[PDB]
Amino acid sequence: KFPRVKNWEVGSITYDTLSAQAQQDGPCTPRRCLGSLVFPEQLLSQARDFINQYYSSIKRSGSQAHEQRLQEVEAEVAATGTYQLRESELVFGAKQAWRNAPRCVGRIQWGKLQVFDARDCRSAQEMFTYICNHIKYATNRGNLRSAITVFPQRCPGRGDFRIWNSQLVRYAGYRQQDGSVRGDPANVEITELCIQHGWTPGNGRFDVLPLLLQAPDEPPELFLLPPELVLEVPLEHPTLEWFAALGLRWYALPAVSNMLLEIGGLEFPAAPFSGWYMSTEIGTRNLCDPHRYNILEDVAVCMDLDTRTTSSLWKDKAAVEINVAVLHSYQLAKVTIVDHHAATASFMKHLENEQKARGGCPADWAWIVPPISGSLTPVFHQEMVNYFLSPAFRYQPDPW
Amino acid sequence: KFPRVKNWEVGSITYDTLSAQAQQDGPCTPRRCLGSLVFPEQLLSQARDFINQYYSSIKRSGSQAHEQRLQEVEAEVAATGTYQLRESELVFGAKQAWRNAPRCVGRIQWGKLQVFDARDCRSAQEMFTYICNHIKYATNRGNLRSAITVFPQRCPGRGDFRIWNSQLVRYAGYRQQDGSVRGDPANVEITELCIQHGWTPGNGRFDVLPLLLQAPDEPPELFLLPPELVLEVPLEHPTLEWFAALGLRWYALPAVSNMLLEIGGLEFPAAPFSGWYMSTEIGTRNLCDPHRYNILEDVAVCMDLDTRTTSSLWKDKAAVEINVAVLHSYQLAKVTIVDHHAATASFMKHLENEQKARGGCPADWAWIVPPISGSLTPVFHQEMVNYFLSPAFRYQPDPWK
Ligand code: HEM
Ligand code: HEM
Ligand SMILES: O=c1[nH]c2cc(Cl)ccc2o1
Ligand SMILES: O=c1[nH]c2cc(Cl)ccc2o1
Ligand SMILES: [Zn+2]
Repeated sequence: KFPRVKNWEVGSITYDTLSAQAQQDGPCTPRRCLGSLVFPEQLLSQARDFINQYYSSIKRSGSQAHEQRLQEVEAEVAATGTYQLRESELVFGAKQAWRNAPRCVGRIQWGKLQVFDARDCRSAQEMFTYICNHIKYATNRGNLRSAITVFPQRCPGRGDFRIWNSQLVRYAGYRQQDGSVRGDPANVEITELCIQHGWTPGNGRFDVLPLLLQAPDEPPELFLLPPELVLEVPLEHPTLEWFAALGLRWYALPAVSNMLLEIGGLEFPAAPFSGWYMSTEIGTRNLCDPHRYNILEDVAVCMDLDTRTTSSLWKDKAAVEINVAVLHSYQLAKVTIVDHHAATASFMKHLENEQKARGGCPADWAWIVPPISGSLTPVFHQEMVNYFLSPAFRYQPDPW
Repeated sequence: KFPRVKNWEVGSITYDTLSAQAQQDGPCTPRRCLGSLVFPEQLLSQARDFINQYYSSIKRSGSQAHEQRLQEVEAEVAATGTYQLRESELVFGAKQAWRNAPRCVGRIQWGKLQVFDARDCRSAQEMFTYICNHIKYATNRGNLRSAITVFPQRCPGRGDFRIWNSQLVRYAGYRQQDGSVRGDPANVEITELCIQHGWTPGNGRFDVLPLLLQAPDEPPELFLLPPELVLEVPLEHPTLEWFAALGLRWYALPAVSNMLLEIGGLEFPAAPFSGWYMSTEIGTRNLCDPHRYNILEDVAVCMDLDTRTTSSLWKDKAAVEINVAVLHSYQLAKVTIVDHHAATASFMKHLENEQKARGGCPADWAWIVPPISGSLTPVFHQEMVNYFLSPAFRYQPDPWK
């Protein structure tokens, strides 16, 4: 009945009683595990549950106000086929959507999320204004603050609001003529689209891409992000003087803008959220991934390492220094940053907090474990249970 | 219908059609994934399936010989409740078991495995002779060779054969009087059990544990492995001259001996197998895990690193150097070893070969990806499907419980 979860490092044991209530169903079956894979009555049933979650959170479950709310939403659905949330409910939902994200190692700060109600957004122009205000509040001159901006929900009888970009700030990727790619190869598709929509492209490796904001039943409009608002950090190493001369850099604000927020059967196709970076995400993944910037060999060559064979561990050595550079650079530039050790350690605390709160915590082991030095972090030795709880952040198909 | 598996580095795509033939159920349900957790009529069915696999492997499927074999096993089971495997079947079975091990990144070598038939073993003393011969063959003076020794199967009318030790070679763990442990903390239980059974221990950090072998319905007997049979490697660093002075070492032969072998419904509780080490297992797991030798901090301090803050990545630096020392030490000592980069690269080839052969390959992502530099290896960016295929190696409860 209750999955036994053990920590092998310490030997501590707990039981996940929260998974037995997973609203949705995962891809795994008793026949095979696919955990490593990246990817009106029904509405009323999801709505009732959410409202119940809300009233339970303010210790008012079963009250008259609780019953009224349940009845009021059931009435809106019968009359309009859908319903609207109250400000306090959206705030509550958005927070839970983060708390329930299984692949996020930074959930310890879930409760201090700042939600911005942008359900009154009239068009692409206003949408752009909202995104700019979000970036300003979030960046905060380098002292990053977690936040999310919720745009008008999906509704029958019109299209939805959508931010074509995968993140508010992304570097362009130009298909160089010879097969190669200058800039970020992961952004090749979105870059070519920005160009198709009348954008004058650049020729650099770190060109900040414009935003392709789509309004309901309207073609995507192009908007350029004011340079003074997109904070960036020049990369340098504390002892490798030549590093700075590599011209590497990275933006300060990580902000996913292509995921769908779901709250009580309601879907918000546009709701950009952001926090702060964990060193590995930049130094190891974005900079060292073979299908990304792939700078590992270049740096190793500059470190004068024996790259003639794998046994020397030049890749491991190079990656470490690259990560050191990112941490050193971000701290020097007074920009919020967190190393994988501190991050994973805080997540272990989040697990303890959650076990006492709900009796479990949905977590995807594969994503919680950092890309480098896995077994060196406390989460590696921690067994985890993965399941889908609502509210939640979901992946959605590209608008094109 | 069939699970779509994708590689995010290259962009390639395949569909696991073999998972549909998974013989047994795992712990995951559509409600929640548990892949991160470490842990008569049916007999005939499993046996028939195995015989079909064997005859299909030698291109004799549906032949008189095949049909006769199936009849034999049915007759034997109906008469005794079990059956005798033919020599060639045991060989084929053991190989498949390795082939089907989801948590093994070294399966590219599944076909090259020496098999010792010890089904004639009648005592612990004899069980010891078999083991020593295995170690000698497998060790091969440094040029390690994959091998397995299959002891008498589980049957009605008597107890099972067991090897209480989790590996043929492991270091003792002595609980000091201050909460600390001298030696391998992971071996405190097995160490104490050997002592309780009459063995007077040493007091070092690297004491090879005596073998606790058990014959059917008999108490375990102590057996000391001859030092000349246990090949060890002294650890040193190519540049860090002070590393050698740490007096650290490790054995050459990794040999699991607490697992059960399952072939066509038959269970072999004692079937020790071995291969060779992948550097990270020793450098990262055995020496750096906080619950093992935990030398990470001492090494960092010796490296004169700044252990004050975590942002300096002192842990990461020390781990890399400890791994380099293991690779350097084994290469110098002429003892077979492979780094995580070469091992993972070879496993990517295994996936391809298996995609052509059986149309898929069960793999536990969490175990395949090395304990360090995960994203730097080719397997990290590869989707995998985990499931149970027989023949297979299975975990089993400790004989003293
Ligand atoms: C406090 C700073 C935060 C840190 C350090 C952090 C870190 C991470 C990391 C490391 C991942 C995995 C990314 C990858 O390897 O691809 C992730 C995923 C995720 N995080 Fe957080 N996060 C933070 C804040 C937030 C906030 C404010 C939200 C939402 C309100 C959030 C929502 C998510 C979601 C939905 C995912 C899945 C994204 C995906 O798989 O594409 N995170 N986060
Ligand atoms: C040829 C050299 C070999 C290498 C480098 C290799 C490497 C590995 C590694 C790294 C693990 C995971 C250990 C851990 O993380 O705790 C593993 C597990 C395993 N290997 Fe291989 N292996 C080899 C040979 C073999 C052979 C010869 C067999 C069987 C005939 C085998 C059967 C298995 C099984 C069943 C497991 C799972 C063990 C467990 O769950 O505790 N391996 N191997
Ligand atoms: O390292 C990080 N921090 C992050 C914050 C968000 Cl919202 C998403 C991904 C992240 O990866
Ligand atoms: O690194 C390794 N090599 C191994 C060989 C066997 Cl048989 C088991 C575990 C191993 O871990
Ligand atoms: Zn699963």
